[PDB]
Amino acid sequence: RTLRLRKRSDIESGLYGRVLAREVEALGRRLEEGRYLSLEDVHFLIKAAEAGEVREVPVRSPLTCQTRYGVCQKCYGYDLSMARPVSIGEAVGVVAAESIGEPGTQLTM
Amino acid sequence: QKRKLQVGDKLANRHGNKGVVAKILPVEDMPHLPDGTPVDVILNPLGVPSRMNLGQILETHLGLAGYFLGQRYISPVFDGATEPEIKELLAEAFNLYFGKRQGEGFGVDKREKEVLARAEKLGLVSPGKSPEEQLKELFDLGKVVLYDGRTGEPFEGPIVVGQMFIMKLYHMVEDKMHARSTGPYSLITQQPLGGKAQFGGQRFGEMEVWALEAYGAAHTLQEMLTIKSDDIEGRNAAYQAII
Amino acid sequence: RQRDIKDEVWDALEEVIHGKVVLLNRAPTLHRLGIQAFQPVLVEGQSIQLHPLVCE
Amino acid sequence: LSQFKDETNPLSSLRHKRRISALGPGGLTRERAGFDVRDVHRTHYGRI
Amino acid sequence: ITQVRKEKKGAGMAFATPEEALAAYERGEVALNAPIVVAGRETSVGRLKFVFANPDEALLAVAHGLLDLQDVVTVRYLGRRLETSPGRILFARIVGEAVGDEKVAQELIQMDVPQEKNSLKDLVYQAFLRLGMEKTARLLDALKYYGFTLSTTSGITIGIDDAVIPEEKQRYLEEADRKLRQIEQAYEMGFLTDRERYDQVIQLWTETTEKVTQAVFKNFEENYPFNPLYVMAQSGARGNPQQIRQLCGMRGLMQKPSGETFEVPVRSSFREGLTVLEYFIS
Amino acid sequence: ASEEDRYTIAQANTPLEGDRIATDRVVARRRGEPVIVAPEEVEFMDVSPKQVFSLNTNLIPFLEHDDANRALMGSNMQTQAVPLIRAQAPVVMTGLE
Amino acid sequence: KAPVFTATTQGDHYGEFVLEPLERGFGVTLGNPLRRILLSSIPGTAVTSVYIEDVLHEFSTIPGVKEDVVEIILNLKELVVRFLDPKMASTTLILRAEGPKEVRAGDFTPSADVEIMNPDLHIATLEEGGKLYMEVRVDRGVGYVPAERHGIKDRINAIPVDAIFSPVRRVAFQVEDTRLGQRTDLDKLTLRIWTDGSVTPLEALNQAVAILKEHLNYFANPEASLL
Amino acid sequence: KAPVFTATTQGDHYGEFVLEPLERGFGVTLGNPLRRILLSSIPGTAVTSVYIEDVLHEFSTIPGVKEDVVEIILNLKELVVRFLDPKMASTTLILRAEGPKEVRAGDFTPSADVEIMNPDLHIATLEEGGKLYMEVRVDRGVGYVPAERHGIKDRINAIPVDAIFSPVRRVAFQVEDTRLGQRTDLDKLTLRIWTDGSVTPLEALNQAVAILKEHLNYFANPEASLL
Amino acid sequence: AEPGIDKLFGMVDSKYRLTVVVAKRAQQLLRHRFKNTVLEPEERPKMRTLEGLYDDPNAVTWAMKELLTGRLFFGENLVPEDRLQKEMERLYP
Amino acid sequence: GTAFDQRPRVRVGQRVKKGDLLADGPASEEGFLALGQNVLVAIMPFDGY
RNA sequence: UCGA
Ligand SMILES: [Zn+2]
Repeated sequence: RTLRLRKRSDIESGLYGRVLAREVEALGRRLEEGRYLSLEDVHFLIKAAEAGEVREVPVRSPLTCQTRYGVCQKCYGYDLSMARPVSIGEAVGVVAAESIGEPGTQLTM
Repeated sequence: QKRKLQVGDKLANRHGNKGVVAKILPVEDMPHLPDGTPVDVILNPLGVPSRMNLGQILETHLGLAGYFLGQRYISPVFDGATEPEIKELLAEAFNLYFGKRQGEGFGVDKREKEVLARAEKLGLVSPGKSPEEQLKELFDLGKVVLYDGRTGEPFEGPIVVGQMFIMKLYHMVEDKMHARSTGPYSLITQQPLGGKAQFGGQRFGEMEVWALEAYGAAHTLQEMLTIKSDDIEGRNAAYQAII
Repeated sequence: RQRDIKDEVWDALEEVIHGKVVLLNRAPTLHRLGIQAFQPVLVEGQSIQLHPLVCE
Repeated sequence: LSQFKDETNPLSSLRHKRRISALGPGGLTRERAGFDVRDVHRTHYGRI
Repeated sequence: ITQVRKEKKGAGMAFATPEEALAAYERGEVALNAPIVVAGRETSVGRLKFVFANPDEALLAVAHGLLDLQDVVTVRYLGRRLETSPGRILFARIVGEAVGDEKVAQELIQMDVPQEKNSLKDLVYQAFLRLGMEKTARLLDALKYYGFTLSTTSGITIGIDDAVIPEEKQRYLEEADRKLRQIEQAYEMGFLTDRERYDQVIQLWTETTEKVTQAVFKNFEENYPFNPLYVMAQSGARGNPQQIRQLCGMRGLMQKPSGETFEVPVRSSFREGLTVLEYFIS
Repeated sequence: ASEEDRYTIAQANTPLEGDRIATDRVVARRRGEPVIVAPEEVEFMDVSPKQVFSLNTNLIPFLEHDDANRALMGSNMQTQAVPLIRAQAPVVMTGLE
Repeated sequence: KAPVFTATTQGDHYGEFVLEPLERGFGVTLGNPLRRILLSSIPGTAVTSVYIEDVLHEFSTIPGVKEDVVEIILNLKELVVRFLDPKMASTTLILRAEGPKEVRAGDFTPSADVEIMNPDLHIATLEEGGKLYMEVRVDRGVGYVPAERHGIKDRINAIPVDAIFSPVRRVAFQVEDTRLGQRTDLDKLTLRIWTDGSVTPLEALNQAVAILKEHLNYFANPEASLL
Repeated sequence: KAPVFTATTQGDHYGEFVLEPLERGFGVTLGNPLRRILLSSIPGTAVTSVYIEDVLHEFSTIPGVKEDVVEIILNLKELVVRFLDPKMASTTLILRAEGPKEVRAGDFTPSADVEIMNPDLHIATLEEGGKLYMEVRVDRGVGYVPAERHGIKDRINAIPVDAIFSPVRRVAFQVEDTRLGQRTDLDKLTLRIWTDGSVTPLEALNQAVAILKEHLNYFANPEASLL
Repeated sequence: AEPGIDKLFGMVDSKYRLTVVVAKRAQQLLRHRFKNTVLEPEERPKMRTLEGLYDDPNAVTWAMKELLTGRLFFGENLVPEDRLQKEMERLYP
Repeated sequence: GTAFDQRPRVRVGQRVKKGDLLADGPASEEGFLALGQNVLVAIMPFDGY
């Protein structure tokens, strides 16, 4: 019943290469919207939340994307493998597909 | 045809450890012993703890003490050699080995002194005992002093060695290896053939296609599904082009 | 005709080799990294060499 | 139940002749198999 | 090679002056890597005996055969007084030489503790992040060549005595036997019925398996930290904990093909050898 | 098999001495259920542990030290074997050859 | 100091060498390179070429002969022969064994510039009335070249065999401490040379040392450059 | 067949030499000997113990100087000199500086034919009124000799110092299999060598190779002990 | 990796845009037998050869350094395809 | 395609008992299955090969 | 049916 924090790897998978939906005020360092995220950013959010400054994390997600027959960069994130903002004309459907596809062999346990 | 074992061929033991031949090393360079007899394989100790097979280890130890003796070893399944037995075999073979160098006008090698000293740090050989007894213990553990056939210097620590049984597996690179530039095509659809003796190219799976798209190589994919495979004038005009 | 691979060929294919590179795939193809691309380097043998790290 | 002999070595044909398959005409088929089908029964022991 | 070698032989005695401790080092009353005390500030015999003004000096002194590849010594190395192991300095060095400058290189790496899987990973990320693609690639390849040849020099191998079952096995396991005698004498006393006896037994073998596993790892750390199997699976080279348990330890109870787990302990490890029974159940 | 489920069957690894039972507690089972027994209830035994495996699997020395997976692999690989001109039988074998 | 050098041979077969004293750690640097080139670049024979009036190929079993052809070949590369001349590149040998008499390297037809180092080498156990004619070209070269990488072409069937030249059986060097010099912990290097008799241990060490010093002083005028 | 030798060097610091190509296995054959002989030989700076006014122990701090005694010792080790005349195998350099002075390898008061090839080195910093005098002992020879081995004490309070001999820092040759035309068996062997400025990399190399052909020519006279 | 990559990717927004660029330009280099290009003798991507050391025939590498300088120009709807392609096959054979 | 061969292991003549092996097999060493060889083996990470 |  004690509310804890999602352990490192979780949020690392959650907020990495994200795009800020709205402005953020915590710990004196202001995070404007549209700014992408890195390990520095994410760990900073970690610490900030550890200070009880912030809990919710508004971000633009593929679900929230109104791009039709596709998606956008602001709704997506980095390119992961390239660590840089996702390039236009990207395979993201297939990306996703393979990304969760390879693990298919290793959950027997 | 006489087929000598080539580079890349499948080989494995009775204890279930596979592999392929990687770059056979010249007789010159090789981790030999004070008798100057180099080893024949030098297999990496990784697949052992992950795949959990100790039988090859014990087999190699019995082969260690046994090579010196040459006598055979019948170890029926679940009933056979045990740690004390093989231990005595080790002590035996070593007694006669240290004997081999003692009467032939030799003694403890300085490099061996070094290896024994470094091993004495982690308690690998019981301290307070002379290097002779220490090499008795070490050799008993399954490992002895090896010298890099390249540098000539020993190795930081002991290396388990011995006689062990292996096998030359059916799959042979001289067979499995195949390639084709431009061959025949299927009658129904102009798609190239497959198989080896049929002289045909590999197929690009659905998942292959997907991955190719994931990279975002549009042309590579297009050429793959068209020019490179069955395309009407595509393959022909291709051969034309590169020619 | 005639396996006469004498230096006329062995070193010309070389002149075409440099620059453009080829691809290698290990089935199953799961991650896209299951298909990568490498600079061709001709080596004596019937086997295939590849960088130990990407093998994973 | 009838196929190319295993001549890869003597022990090959030996073992092969000593192998048993639940597949074929009037056994089960690939499409139908469970856990208990390919499993090892308690009393298996010195038999298979 | 990045491992910090430390010995318990010296016992860490109390010396008012360095010279006393030195004489003691010669006489064998202390170990080279042993954390002894000098004046009011403790230190290793090596940190005193071996003092280097720069990496290349230490490289010569070591590779010449006067010092082991891993010991506690003192060096400057980019303008600071630090006490570490030759393989550490080597690490930072190779990083720098691979990337082209050792400043930022050494800056983002741990200069204290041995480098295993995850640490390396972090460094790779920091590399492709702060540096760029080609740089990171050349870096990785340097790790390939250097690393491979390092493990080659090591000659770390695997043998029967390279994993030894802790002495705690006999004790704790036969204790579990006595406990089983308790539970069994209960089952006929009416205190415990059948099912709950099965449960008490199942948790008995649970906690037994854990006691002996803990014993395995603790024994490998307290005594033989350079143990090849241990080190191997530890640094993330090859292995997992359960593997090490079954290989040296108690393999633990098995599961019936029906899915209800067995009530009978397998005990003996892979090296101990398993009886026909255990092997079949497994 | 049906008849095997009936009696109490010991193991080949039983405490064999002087053609008699040595230690009180002895390996045994019914239907495949491991149970410790006594010098009395002893009924049947095993000829040899060899019967608990196949041909190739029995050609592996110290097999009790190898996990089932790699053992399996070892066996079917013994099937995958090819002839050798200079071939040399294992200097350590199970004596079954 | 003075590098006292004592050179022990025994026959053309087994011999060792000891040099003491020497600088600390040098013994490695001496011992290994020697051994390295000592096991490789040393010329030898182990034949190449073989012909028999009775055979199709390397297989077909010759009547009156226990072992098949390729087994008689198992006995070929294990045969060591030295020439009494340095200048004889190639050669030829003739062999005849009739009746129920066995075959060995000594059973050959002796000639000029040829000596066998193992007449006791077993070839084939010839049964009752086995008649066989044989001939072999034993040439000399460097290193080891398999039969598949070199051709012959004598007559109706000319079948190559592996060439293991490398007359040195094996080389083992050991670095010990010597009392023979001014300071402490010096290197007395003992190089153990095992030869088959095509070359005595002494002269083996000689030629090895030759290629050694030569390829050593191979560093000539270089070409410098700077960024 | 034609072992082309190329050496690309920069300054008295770095040099890299390749013999491309070379026979298989030979590329690894010359690597370690040249390695150890380069680092275990080829004499140089070799700076031993130095007496220091007011400084007794190697520990007790020195007033008027920023760095403590040991730091200065490090700075001393780093320095490199050379004897112009082979006659002088031993010298004692001295320095005395007071007040707020910048103390460097240049400030060092000169000597006989001894020359300092390292003009700028930061030895120490002197605060206001800081008094310092030191006389350092310098010699020749090879390898490495820690404060344990040499018991050098010139004056009363002089403190033994680790001596840097061999001009080279590290070598650790990099050999790789190369390809020219056919026959992948070639050797590309390359060397990365460092120098402290005493001898240019090419010099150190050639000196080493001299040591090499010398010790190689140690084999002439046999002594026959055959058992 | 391929020399001068990070900057390349650093130019075009789309990771794929670069590919289009490289493709088209390189193909154009193969069209005219390398007399188009903005690379001078020192910048000529020479490939090492035992026979004799010549310019690397591969169009890709050439394109690499070509953009690496930045002397080129890349953009969508740059000029009508007509006069664009007509004056390219004119200047050079 | 695996070769089948039988090597006579008996001399020109001698007297044998019943069951004694007069000839080998595709892999048979003196009445024992010979798959591979027992050759010297070392265990260590050699140049990562 | 057997490799991976
Ligand atoms: Zn969007």
